[PDB]
Amino acid sequence: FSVAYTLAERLIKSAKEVKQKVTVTNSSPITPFPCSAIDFHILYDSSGIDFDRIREKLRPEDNTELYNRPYVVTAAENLSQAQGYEWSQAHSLQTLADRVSYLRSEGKSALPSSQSHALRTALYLEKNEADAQYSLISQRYKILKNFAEDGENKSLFHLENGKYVTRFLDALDAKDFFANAN
Amino acid sequence: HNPYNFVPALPRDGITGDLGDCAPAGHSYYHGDKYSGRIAVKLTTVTPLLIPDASKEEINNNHKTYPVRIGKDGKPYLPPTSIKGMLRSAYEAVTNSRLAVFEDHDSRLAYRMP
Amino acid sequence: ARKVTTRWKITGTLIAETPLHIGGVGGDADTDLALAVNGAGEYYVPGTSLAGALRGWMTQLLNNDESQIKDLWGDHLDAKRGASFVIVDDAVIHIPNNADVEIREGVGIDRHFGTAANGFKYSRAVIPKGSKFKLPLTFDSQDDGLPNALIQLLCALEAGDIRLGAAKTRGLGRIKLDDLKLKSFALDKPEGIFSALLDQGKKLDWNQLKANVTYQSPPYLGISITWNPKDPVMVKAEGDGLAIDILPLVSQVGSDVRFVIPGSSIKGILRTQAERIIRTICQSNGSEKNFLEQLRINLVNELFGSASLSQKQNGKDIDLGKIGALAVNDCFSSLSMTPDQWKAVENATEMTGNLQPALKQATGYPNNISQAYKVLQPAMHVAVDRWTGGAAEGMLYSVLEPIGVTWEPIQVHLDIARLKNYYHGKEEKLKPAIALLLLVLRDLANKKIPVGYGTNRGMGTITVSQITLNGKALPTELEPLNKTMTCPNLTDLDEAFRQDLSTAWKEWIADPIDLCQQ
Amino acid sequence: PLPTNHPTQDYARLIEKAAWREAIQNKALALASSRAKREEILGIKIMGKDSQPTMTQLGGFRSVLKRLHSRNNRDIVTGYLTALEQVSNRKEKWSNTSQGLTKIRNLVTQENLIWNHLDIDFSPLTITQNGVNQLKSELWAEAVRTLVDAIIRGHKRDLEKAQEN
Ligand SMILES: [Mg+2]
Ligand SMILES: [Mg+2]
Repeated sequence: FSVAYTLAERLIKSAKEVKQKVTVTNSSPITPFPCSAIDFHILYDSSGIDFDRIREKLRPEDNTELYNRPYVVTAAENLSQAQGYEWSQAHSLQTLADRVSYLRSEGKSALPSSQSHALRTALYLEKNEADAQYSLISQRYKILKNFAEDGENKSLFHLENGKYVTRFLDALDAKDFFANAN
Repeated sequence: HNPYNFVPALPRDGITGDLGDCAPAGHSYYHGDKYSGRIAVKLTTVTPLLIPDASKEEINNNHKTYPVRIGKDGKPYLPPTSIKGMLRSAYEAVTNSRLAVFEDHDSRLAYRMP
Repeated sequence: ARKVTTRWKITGTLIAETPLHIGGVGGDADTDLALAVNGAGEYYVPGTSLAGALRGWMTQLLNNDESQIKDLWGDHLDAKRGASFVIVDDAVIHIPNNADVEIREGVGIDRHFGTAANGFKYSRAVIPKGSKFKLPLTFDSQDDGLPNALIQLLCALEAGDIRLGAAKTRGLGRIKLDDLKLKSFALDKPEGIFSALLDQGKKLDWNQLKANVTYQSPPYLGISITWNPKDPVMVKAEGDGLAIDILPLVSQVGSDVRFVIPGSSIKGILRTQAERIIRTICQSNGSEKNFLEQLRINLVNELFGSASLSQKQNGKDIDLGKIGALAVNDCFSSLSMTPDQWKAVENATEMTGNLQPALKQATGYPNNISQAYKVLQPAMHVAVDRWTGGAAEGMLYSVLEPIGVTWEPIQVHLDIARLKNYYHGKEEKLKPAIALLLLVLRDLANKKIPVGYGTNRGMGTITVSQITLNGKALPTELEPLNKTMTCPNLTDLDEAFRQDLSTAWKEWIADPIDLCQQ
Repeated sequence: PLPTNHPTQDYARLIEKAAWREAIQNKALALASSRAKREEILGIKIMGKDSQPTMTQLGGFRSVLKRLHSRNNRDIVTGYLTALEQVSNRKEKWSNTSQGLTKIRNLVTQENLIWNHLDIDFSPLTITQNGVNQLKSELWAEAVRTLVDAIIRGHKRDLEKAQEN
């Protein structure tokens, strides 16, 4: 527990970065706009637990990071008058929760696990190779139009602050950690 | 008589039932209404029959001589493919199916002015 | 450390009795399924893969008893047990001289149209038959002597009852042990501990242990079908040739190549007829189903096996997958050719020219082509255009028909223990599965199941001369199976037995439940 | 680099081939992804719903290239192309390609050409002295097979898109 709580102290600091990217317009000194956000992990490890190692080990290329993980839970309506609105929409938890439903949707999987893991492997390559593998698949599985992020249905990556970033790997990680008694 | 003639391929637009185009019965199970099994057939020659073995052909001055094709038991080996194409084309004719083998035939043919 | 009364080094040569495939992570640009290679790129058997094959067989021997298996192979859960006493090393595979890794093509045939299903084309690299690797076992005995179950294991290896790697039901994976050697080090004592360091150990006569035990082979029914081709039987080679477009498939078998019908092909024709029988009885159509759903029908799911497929069928989560209780071997020709003798056939370029020397060589009639062409005969075919006659432009092709290649008897192995486990022990439930299998064999002998390429195009029809049924340890009500049959209609099986099977079969037809549903 | 006499030179060579093989595989995936590059490298192209040549013609070539285990097998692949080129109906199947039969003839018979299309900087992937020239000669046939395999796959799965419009 003492190790796992030290992560939660570091994850809260990442979630709490919204306190700088979404701000009340023309406030000065600039005040964070009220926005609620999550960051989460899912360890799958026995020892190491360094947030910095954890997050750089899935930032495989200098242009690319495989996580969109500081997710805004505030409704898009409340945020629409803050600065950083478009940023908050790219980071909205509903994007992750929607993508998880598509993975979970079905007498057989809409996107097979067999194919999700082909994409997963390619994401660790250069973006050119990652997009190459998606283009081998993107028309075989019509659900993949929903996982695209380019606005062209040809990449799982969208540009963000000059980086390339994806929700696809967060959705595969969190797929089984979106259960509710409701 | 010219040694060939033609049986007319009537156009089949608006044909119905089993003579028409239809989804095939398929191979998954024996249909209760449709017949399956073995037919035994005898084929007897009337004029002599050529079964030339192009593997054993001999060439002199560019002329090709063919022996008869023989089986492992030394009798003439009539190929099932030769019987199948005989029947298939005879079947297409009297059933008036599509023609199975039409080459492209998409060039304008040429003639000569008188 | 761990106390050890004696360390046994148990070693010998394992030989591939049929082609092996131990898979790596998969894909290699040359094939879809790719062999495991060690860090030096050498082909090898991972000790994990071999250790699991051995532990698996012991578990089937000890009737899935955990308690004894964990005392050899170790455990993680029980506070008393931990690490394994049997140690299995990695063993590099030495492929025969000049031989090389073969690629086996595979296709799935749509059960409705009778043609290759879309996407179901694959290829597998396989280690050729007769390849060798070292048996690399060590056993750290804490008691005195050697466990009898570990002696039964070594007897089973020498009997060739263990299969290793992939596609075990479809031709691959059989291994047999030769040259077993046992070295004992009495690590409990000074004379023994220095022997480990210097003297290289104490020999044991295996025959003295092999004399103190009876090898208990598990229930199985072996089926040997003796057959000859009535029309040329071949499986097509992987790609078009030069002088001949369509050439037979061949495989290395030690010093020589032989024509081969893969067990994948013989299994697939048998499965297809078994399903057609079941669907016919139920009048269940196959046309609306995709190929993975077409395959999945009753009894054949147990005999021929089913794909792994997890399902949350009832809030409970269950796997639909099970291995085939029925396995089939590759069938090779009696005729054989040196590897270069066939390379002369693959690389002939004139059907009437340099091809004729090559076939005279390979057929074994180097001076007598009219006998050579009673074994392998080139055929030419034309498509004839329907308006003009003659031949359709481009549509000329040729086949090397193995009109006279003689073939060895097909071996089918039915694992009665594996079915009986699927049916949770109830030997009453075998009779519908045994009834189905005998109906499939009845059609095979009646020319209803053609084999290989071109079955509708002048090839593939077989004459069956004899089916020999040879089961071991069969349950007493199936004991009448042990027979040699020569009537195609099974009339050599006792009428009371055929009438019993007919009764259990008819009772299943009247209600075709999932027979392994407890 | 390791000195040529160095004892671990044999072990370094195992590591290099692994780093080269994965580099070639990754680069071949990227180059197949773009229709201009498949056309540059093999001349293959998509024209409406049609494939140039038919996928069957690509498949036939590919089956022969499977036999290209070594440079001394390039006789096998060039032999196929000359027999193809000698039959008029088969040669014209590859008309409306961008020179495809010569481009294949070149890729198989010019030993430098595969490496110029892959265009990989191997300097970060080698540690043995004289490693680059050795590994190029060893992995040549595998690179040709990998690149042709990738291009035909990428072609077919773009052909499926133009087909499905
Ligand atoms: Mg593959
Ligand atoms: Mg030819």
